[PDB]
Amino acid sequence: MTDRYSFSLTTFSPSGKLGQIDYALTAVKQGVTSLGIKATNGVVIATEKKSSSPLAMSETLSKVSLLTPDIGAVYSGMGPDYRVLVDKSRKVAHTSYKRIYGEYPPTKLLVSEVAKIMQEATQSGGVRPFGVSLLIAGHDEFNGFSLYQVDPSGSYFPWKATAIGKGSVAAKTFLEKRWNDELELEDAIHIALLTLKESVEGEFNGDTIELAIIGDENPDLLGYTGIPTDKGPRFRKLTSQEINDRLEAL
Amino acid sequence: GYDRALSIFSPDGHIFQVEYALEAVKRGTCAVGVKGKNCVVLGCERRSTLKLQDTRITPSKVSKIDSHVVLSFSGLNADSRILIEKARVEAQSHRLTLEDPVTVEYLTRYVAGVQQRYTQSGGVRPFGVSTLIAGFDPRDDEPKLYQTEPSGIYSSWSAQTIGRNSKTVREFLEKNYDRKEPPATVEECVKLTVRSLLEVVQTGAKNIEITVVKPDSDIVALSSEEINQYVTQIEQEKQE
Amino acid sequence: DRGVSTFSPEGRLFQVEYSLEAIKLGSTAIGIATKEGVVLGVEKRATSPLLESDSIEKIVEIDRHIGCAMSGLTADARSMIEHARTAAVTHNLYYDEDINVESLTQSVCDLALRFGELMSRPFGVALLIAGHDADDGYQLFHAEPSGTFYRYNAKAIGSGSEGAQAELLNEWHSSLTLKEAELLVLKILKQVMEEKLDENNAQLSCITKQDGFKIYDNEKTAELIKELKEKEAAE
Amino acid sequence: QFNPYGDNGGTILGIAGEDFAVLAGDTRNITDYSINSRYEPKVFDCGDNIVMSANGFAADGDALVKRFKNSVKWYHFDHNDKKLSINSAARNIQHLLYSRRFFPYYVYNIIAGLDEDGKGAVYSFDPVGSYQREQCRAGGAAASLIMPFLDNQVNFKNQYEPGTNGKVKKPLKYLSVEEVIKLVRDSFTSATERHIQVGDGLEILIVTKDGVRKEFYELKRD
Amino acid sequence: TTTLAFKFRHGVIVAADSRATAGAYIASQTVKKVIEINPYLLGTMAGGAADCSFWERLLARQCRIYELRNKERISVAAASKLLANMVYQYKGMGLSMGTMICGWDKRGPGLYYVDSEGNRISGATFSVGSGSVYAYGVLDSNYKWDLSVEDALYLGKRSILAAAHRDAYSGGSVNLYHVTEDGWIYHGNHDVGELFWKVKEEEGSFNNVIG
Amino acid sequence: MDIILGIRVQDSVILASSKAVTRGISVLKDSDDKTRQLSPHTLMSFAGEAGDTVQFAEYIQANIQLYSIREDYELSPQAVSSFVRQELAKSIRSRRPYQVNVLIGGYDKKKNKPELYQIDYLGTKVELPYGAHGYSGFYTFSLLDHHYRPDMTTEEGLDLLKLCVQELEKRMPMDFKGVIVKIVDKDGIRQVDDF
Amino acid sequence: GSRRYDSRTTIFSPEGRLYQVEYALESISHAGTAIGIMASDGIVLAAERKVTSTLLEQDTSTEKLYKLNDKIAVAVAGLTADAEILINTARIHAQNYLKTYNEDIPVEILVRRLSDIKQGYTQHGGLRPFGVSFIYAGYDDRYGYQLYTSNPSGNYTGWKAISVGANTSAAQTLLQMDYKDDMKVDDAIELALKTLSKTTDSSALTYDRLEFATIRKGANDGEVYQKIFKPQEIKDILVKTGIT
Amino acid sequence: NNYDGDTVTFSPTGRLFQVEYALEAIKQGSVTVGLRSNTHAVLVALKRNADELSSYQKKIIKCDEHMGLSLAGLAPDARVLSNYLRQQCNYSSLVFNRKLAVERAGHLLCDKAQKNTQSYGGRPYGVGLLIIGYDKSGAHLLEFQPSGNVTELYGTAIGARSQGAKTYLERTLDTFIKIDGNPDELIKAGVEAISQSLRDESLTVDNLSIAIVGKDTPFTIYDGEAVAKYI
Ligand SMILES: *[C@@](C)(CO)[C@](*)(O)[C@H](CC(C)C)NC(=O)[C@H](Cc1ccccc1)NC(=O)[C@H](CC(C)C)NC(=O)[C@H](CCc1ccccc1)NC(=O)CN1CCOCC1
Ligand SMILES: [Mg+2]
Repeated sequence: MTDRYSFSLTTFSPSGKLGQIDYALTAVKQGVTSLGIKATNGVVIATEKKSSSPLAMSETLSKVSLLTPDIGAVYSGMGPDYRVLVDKSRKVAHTSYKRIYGEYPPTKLLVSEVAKIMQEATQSGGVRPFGVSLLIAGHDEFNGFSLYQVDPSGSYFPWKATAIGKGSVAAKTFLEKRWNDELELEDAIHIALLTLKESVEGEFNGDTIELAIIGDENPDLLGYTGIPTDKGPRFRKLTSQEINDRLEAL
Repeated sequence: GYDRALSIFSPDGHIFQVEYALEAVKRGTCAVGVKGKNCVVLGCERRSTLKLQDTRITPSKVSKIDSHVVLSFSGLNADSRILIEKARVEAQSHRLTLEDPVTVEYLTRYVAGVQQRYTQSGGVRPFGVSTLIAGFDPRDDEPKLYQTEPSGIYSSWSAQTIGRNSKTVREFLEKNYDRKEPPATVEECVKLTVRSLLEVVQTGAKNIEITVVKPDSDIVALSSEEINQYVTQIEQEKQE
Repeated sequence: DRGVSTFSPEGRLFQVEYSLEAIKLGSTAIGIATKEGVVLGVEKRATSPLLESDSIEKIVEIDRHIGCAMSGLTADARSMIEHARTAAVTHNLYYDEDINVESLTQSVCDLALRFGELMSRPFGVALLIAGHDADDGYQLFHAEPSGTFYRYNAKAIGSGSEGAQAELLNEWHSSLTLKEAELLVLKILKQVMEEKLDENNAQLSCITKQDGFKIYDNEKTAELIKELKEKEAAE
Repeated sequence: QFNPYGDNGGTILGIAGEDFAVLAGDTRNITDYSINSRYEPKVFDCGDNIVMSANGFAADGDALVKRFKNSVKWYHFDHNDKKLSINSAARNIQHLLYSRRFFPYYVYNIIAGLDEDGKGAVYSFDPVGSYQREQCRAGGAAASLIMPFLDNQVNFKNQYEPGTNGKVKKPLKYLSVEEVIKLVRDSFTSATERHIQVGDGLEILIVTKDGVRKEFYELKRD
Repeated sequence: TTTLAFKFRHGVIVAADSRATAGAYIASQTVKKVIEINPYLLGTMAGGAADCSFWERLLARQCRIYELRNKERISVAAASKLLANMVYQYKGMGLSMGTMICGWDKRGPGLYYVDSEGNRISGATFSVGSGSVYAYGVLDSNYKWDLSVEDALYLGKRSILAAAHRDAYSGGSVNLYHVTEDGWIYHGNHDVGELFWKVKEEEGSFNNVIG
Repeated sequence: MDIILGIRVQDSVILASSKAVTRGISVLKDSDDKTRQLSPHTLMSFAGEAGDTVQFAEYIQANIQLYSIREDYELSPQAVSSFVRQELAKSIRSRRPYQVNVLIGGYDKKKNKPELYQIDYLGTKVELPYGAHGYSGFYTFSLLDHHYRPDMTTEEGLDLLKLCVQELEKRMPMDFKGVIVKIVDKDGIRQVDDF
Repeated sequence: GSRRYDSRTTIFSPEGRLYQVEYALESISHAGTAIGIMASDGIVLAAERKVTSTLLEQDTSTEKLYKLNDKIAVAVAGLTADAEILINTARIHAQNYLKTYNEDIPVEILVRRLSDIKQGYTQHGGLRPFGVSFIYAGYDDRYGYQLYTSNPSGNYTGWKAISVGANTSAAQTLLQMDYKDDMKVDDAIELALKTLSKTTDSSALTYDRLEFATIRKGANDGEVYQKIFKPQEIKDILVKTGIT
Repeated sequence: NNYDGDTVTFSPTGRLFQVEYALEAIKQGSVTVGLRSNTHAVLVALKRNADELSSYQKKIIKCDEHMGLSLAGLAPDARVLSNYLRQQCNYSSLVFNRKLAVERAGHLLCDKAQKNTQSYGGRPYGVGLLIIGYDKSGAHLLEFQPSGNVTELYGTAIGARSQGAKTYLERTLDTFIKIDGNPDELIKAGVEAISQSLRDESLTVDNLSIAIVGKDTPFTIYDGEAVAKYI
């Protein structure tokens, strides 16, 4: 046995292209649409819960994931790749930061660590790149609210608002017209639901849409009282009912 | 670990990777070595395709391995740094364990051995570098000039050149260099080295580097003006 | 591509057979064994007149009682010589005696097939290992990159090998003197060499019980060349 | 605390002649004040006309002999059935001993045979490989009892020629095998009287060009 | 043990006793404490017989491979340093060696003291062993540079005798060596028993002893 | 080894080191130089357990000489002293620590100032006008505290050093066989052949 | 076995070139142009962001100009993810040097170290090289202000003015024309922006498509200051030089 | 064809070509014969030279006092396998004070060769061996193929033209098996057997190599004037 693939599977072609990264980006293009919008007092991330079968319980499959109490993530592309990246991202937030500094990492540095993991899958021996693009929304004390995109290459960019996957080109155009620097969080949620309706074919309700926010601190979700400085997680996943309420005022 | 055999024999008994490494040397800038009666001179070509260069900080072509030995090269520049570092480490290791500085022959044998090792080790390619190693042994006044190449073979030379258009300058040296009476002085040795490079270089401005090594760790690099005076005198005699 | 340790349909290792082709391109080396000693001679083959020929070292001492000549990719021989010298001296450490020529040769040949995917390829050099010991007397061995070694009364390796071997077939007899063997190596080298044989482009050496392994001076070889010319002109 | 060493007693003796050599040793094996065996061989024919005896801590002695016998076997395989000379064996044994410089073989060791000129040879080893060719050597429990006797009766030490009064020494005349075996038996009979770990039996191995011969003599069993 | 060596005009003298001890018991009296590394290099032994023998024999093999690769006999300084670095690896582990590396090379006669503690010293006069302290008295008092070979050989011999007499763990016989630029020369084995009486009569020394 | 002293004056650094090497009850040598030139304007004296001292000094020497060749530039005495300290601080938590104390005397050609650093086997570094290792400072510091000025000449520094050595020779029970003295200044390193 | 699928990233071509290094350089030629200009009283680093969007958060964005320490900075051309791997290694090397010698690392030593890492990927390991070219701008007390470049081959050279990435041929010609030795920082700032403005593939050169930085002794007395320009500050210098 | 690049690849008909190519190297090798009675076992080997100046390559190797083999094919591979046998015979003696059974020696060689046929990177052994020995169950003869297959036989032959000697032994089976307590007659039958594989060349003094082991006979090799008796 032994892993005898100690050589790179991603290499430069004569034209300068890294083929496997391009092909990974093509897989991301085929994936279901997801988006993110940044407001003055929050960030929203959203996607469609594309259920593979009606017998399948789509509540058990979480496309939007908590990484830290103040950082959340959503993806487009290959689901299994995303699931393992979330596991690694959650762990690296502890091992490379929280266990050292005693606090959760700021958004940009956690993004930097995830990016590194994805870059290594693009150069290390005997592996293919991750077939996902991530959208990571988060908050921290000194940088405020922020939204980042991470690609299969490991490259990451900060966005005011953006979209990835199936109908990203049309969705990004829609967001350019609606976005301004004075948006409140509720306005951003409203715009997110409008943008996402264009890329969805079938049912459009709280059960087929997954949406989460980075906003105010939630002391009711903390689970304990007694420490003034601990005020609760800023990440919150909107319920099926909470989504439907905002679809009536749509 | 990556164990792949990159340097292997072909049906006609050739190791192509080693032979392709010699092609990288052929592409490299010209380097020349000439030993006089009491000195050795190392000449090096600088391609003038690169101007706006900062000549203060740009890596010089001739490298000191120890206070009494120098090394110039032709081929891949990045590869040469690895050999030079290894040679420098070995030079200090020899002083440390044997309480004498390396002989020029010993240092050459080490560098050549490193080059050979990279022609039959798994997962590595040969060095695309040929070197000219020159200097004087400790407490000796006999000039030493050696050459190495990617295959790992080495040998001593009265005068030798490597790199691009080395065929032309070797032709010049073969008819101009007399073994019975070598360049008696430093001037004659430098003049012959500059003359040989002028067959290939193009302009005699900032394209020629000269480094003179004398006995007892006396090593100095000539400046642009000093070299330019040689270039002037050579062509003025040529107009006849 | 294909494995480095692959057999051909004829039952030969591709790489070993290809390394033998590299040895055919090498400079000529000849060895002759007599009851008075073993003689080793080589073609230096300088690529240019500016190359100082005395730095070309194709004949090498392994121990006082064992010498060695090489042909092929000579850079590959350095680690083999190093191993041989270590093996010879190590045996002297463990057993307080000289090592048998055959045992030394066997130790060198054990390295040969240590290649795969250890070193990445076989050696591209053949060795003539000559020496003397108390048990089997004066001996000459031919060590190949296949791991095989044959003992020889006389042997030539390199570019002019098959032409030289046919000449050694006729000339060798069991009563050869050392002086006769010296002239015989010079004769056959002069025959297969491209350039004209002299003291600067050819080198002689021998191994005797009394004096041990010796590389001949250029002044000493020059006289043997002059002695050869006169005896050929004598008839 | 576990003590990996022990003392099994025993005493050995090697004497070199002009064209022969003997290696003798008692056959008694002991721990403390108990007898384990009255006949437990301690001197072995190791091949190539070499005899060997290593003991003190029996387990380490058995291992060393076993390893040297193995070394002889592999010397033949690797060097075309060449005969291992006594001087080559001695040097080989040094390296077997020093390989455990930091967990020594707790033994006295002596080998005997013939040198390459056919003359008798005896080599002596300390536990970590310091070896010496000698004419006469005793090792083990009663070594200090025997050696002074051999200095006197083999090398004629402190013996001068009558009439001269200390001016001229007794000349070093060689000894015969029969004369040597007498000194051996007298040495071990004397050692048996005054040393409690020596007794029961005496086994002698004689080495000539013809081969290796054995002789056995009883000793006191108290 | 008692061993000594000293540089002088005509090379270097090396002398040593031959006694080996195991407590109060004299195990041997025929030990060669001078090892011939090469025709131009000698090594002395003091302390652990096994240790000194093994490491100096292993050094002689290092010095030989040096000659093969370099076509040049090793220097006294390089040889002494190879030993020193070898024993330094096992420092604190229990090694017991007190050696002198004597020879003639390009810089002329050379003499280095090397021990298991880590010392490596160049010097014109050394003496190591339990009886060294007695030998130093005779050396220091009679040592010149302009000493004849005959007188130098006697000095080294007389110095060992002084130590062999007083030191209980020194004696047996004296081994002499003289190292020239043409190599070392063995100058015999001299029984102390016979040598003592001879020196007493010819020199007049040891008046306190009766004979 | 025994006594190593150092004094930084106006334009130079002076290092005085004992000559004796001792094995038990016997003086093996009386002319030992307990110093290595690390670079043309940096000198290091040393003292500690046998073997460790020379092995460490020569190891440092090799590293600084390697740096000099690689960069064609001489490291500042401060940079060298920091390198040495790290090697000793690394050593002290190793399986078998180097038992060595050093003084580093150098002339910084950039600042045109002499500099003296004292470093013990633990990796404890201190820059000083004068310093000593072992039992040396116990006898000498009172004289240095009294007589030392920072504007002293090299000749005045040597006279004060003679006074320090005279006190050592009077009150120390051990005979250290005098000292080898070396001066480090702008022109390099030299030995005072008469002291 | 696995041999079947090995691309063999570290081999010579018959012409004596390294395939992957050459193809990596081809990749870098499509990256945004980065320019470095060295003056007597400072260094300028200018670089063009690649086809941005209006929704990109520029003030918190960094894809071209990175800080290695207080004295040294780099401009990037190629794969950003690959560059960040190397940048973090260089930051660690600079701190190791500072811890060892208690002095800031000389510029060349840092450059040589990174270039040696790049070289290693071309000679052993069987991995693809880093698709990155750097422009190093830095200062130390030996050589003063220095500009270097390194590429995937691991080869590095010193410069007075240099460009990497797209349109370097055109850019280098323009720099060679207008550059002079007695030039100052303010003049060098103008030269860098003018060169980008002429070589750019975009319709017009604006503040949102640029990253800019200077290394000046224009810090209070004998010391060096790094200035990574803000979006508003790039907008002002574009008006000052007369481009917008 | 497409399935002979390495040892780890079966062909569509279930064949291992690299093993078959290794088997081919044996057929190119010089002839060697093995046969036994109830008391003794004999090896006879035709040695091969490079030319008239060269020596004749040795074919027979001793493994222990009671066991040894003859080779045909790559000689270095025989040195590796015989060295392994020497160690295994030796392990049995040192640990169990037991002479290694010839049948068990065959099982060990089989398993060592097999590992080289199932793993990537390595290669099969390119040599065939004839092992003879005398143990607690009497005389034995084994044939080793580098495919891994080991076979106990009354007699056999391997190498070039080995079919001639193998046919002779198949006829003589009933005769030579009964040659008990007569070493010279058993060798005669072996020398007569190997003679059936000769063409052009004949058995000379430095050409022939014989080895024998038996009840009160340690494994000994005969070369030179020691085999002139049987010519
Ligand atoms: C003078 C004579 C003494 O100082 C010299 O220094 C000589 C130098 C010569 C021999 C090269 N040194 C000795 O004689 C030396 C003194 C000594 C002893 C032990 C350790 C260090 C130094 N003696 C030996 O080395 C003897 C030599 C024998 C008698 C031939 N060897 C022993 O005593 C051995 C070695 C033991 C040993 C060393 C290191 C690790 C483990 C073991 N020991 C024994 O034989 C056991 N000994 C037998 C006597 O009863 C007590 C146990
Ligand atoms: Mg009793």
